[PDB]
Amino acid sequence: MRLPSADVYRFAEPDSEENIIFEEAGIPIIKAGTVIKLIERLTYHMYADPNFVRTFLTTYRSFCKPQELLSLIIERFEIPEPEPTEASAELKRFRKEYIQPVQLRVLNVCRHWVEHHFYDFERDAYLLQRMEEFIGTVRGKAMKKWVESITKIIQRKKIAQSSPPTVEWHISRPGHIETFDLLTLHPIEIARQLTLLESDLYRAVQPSELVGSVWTKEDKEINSPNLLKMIRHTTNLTLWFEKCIVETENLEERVAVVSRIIEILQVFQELNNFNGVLEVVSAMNSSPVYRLDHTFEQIPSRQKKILEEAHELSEDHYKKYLAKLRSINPPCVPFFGIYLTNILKTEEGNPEVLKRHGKELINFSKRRKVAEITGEIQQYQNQPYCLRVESDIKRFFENLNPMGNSMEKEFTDYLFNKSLEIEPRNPKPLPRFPKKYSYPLKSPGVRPS
Amino acid sequence: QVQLVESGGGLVQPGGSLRLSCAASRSISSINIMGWYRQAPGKERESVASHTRDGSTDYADSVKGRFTISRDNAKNTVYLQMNSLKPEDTAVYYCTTLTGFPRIRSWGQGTQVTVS
Repeated sequence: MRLPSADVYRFAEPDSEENIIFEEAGIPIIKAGTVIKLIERLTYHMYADPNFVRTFLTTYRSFCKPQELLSLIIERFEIPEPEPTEASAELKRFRKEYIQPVQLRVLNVCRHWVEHHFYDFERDAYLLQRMEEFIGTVRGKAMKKWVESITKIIQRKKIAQSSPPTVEWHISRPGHIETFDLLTLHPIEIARQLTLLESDLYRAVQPSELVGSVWTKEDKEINSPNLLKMIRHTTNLTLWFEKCIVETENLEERVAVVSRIIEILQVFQELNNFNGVLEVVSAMNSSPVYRLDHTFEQIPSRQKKILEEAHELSEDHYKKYLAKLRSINPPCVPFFGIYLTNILKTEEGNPEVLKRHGKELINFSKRRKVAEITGEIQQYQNQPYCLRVESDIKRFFENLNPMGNSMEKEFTDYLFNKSLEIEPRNPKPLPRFPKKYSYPLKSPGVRPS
Repeated sequence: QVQLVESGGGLVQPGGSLRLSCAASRSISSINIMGWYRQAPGKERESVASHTRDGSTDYADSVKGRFTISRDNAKNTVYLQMNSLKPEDTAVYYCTTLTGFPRIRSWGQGTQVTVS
């Protein structure tokens, strides 16, 4: 059981409670460790641990930079000669029982890295250069098989049922981009195109964009671009619904706006776009909208029912929503915000490091907990809709910018005080306001052609 | 619905101050609107102050600058801090919530405030 000295090879330091802790028996579950110990167990000489490699490569950016990880696995790979007894059999055993397994597991880590987290190398061309140069130094028949599989993955990554229904149109005509609006597009097609858009945004989020609250930090535009696009779309669309409502000062027109949004909601439900469903529910519960007694008074009972049923999905910490999401059949778009809430709760209720005898250990169980949440997200990221894109409508909703250059605080105050203008507080009477729409308010309904 | 329990209130000199409190039987963080109304003798009941989850507030004109509505999530309580009280503020004050779809309004018991 020979080994190089821990002075010339850091990974040979003995396990202790001050550098690695396991969960409270064949393969242990790591709870915490120094980065050096985590990497040793990532590439352990005694066994492979795919589940640990999986969790590590999803979460490691919360405790180690990508260029740093590559440096550490190179350090891991380049094993020095073992420390000598005063006096080949023990030498040969070291190369067969230590060097070869460790170096193979390092290459497996590199393969998993490019196979499932190639975006690290798309964001950092030099990281990919270092990796290609490193695996280029590898010698031996057994390991060139792994070099070959890594190289083939990299090359492929550099390169990269039935008819959908007819697109529906209402007042706005195809190609008439300047006429597109809440009441002028067909409510079926608004819901379809937003569902296609939100399906795409949901499917693009990588689990690592969700780790370590990295989307609320300094490099967020590089580390969480797809997550940020999702969140900002949900903000812009929700605020656009509120804006369409309160900027419609005439009561009859505003009832038509709210009714139409409930029809879009109904189609979201039929499409299992729970993301869209809860965006509508959020708009209807918002400060500027929820207080509009005179508007909700005129909503027909059947639509009140649809809104009430969507709202109840959110009660009791989304109990009915979680039940409905289990029971539906694909395709769907899950409600994305609930995962962010659960992740932030996990991030806040667990420490970044654990202490043992004054030494700091990366709390890996905390990363595993977040990774389990991101795994449930992934289970829904391959469910395309049999719906045709309308490129102009898609662009209309991609470009929604209700706030303009203002910030959400001033903008929300703007919406809320507008609400007070159109429906004054309860002693005051209700003024009449001019119409703003010259086209008919009557909905075409949500039955397809 | 929501059971609402008011406290505070009573008699105070003109120019004095008083804080009403209203405790909810459920978590206020999911209650869209909490507010206070009042009915002075001879008049109809009027809204005094309201407060939404995101902190948006509105007030009767006659109390702007003097009254402040706020929430305390840890105690599931909404407050009405009333400063610079005037004899025209004498009334029964009522805690209220509006939340959910259907939009359910709940009411506290009513609390006498006398400024004389």
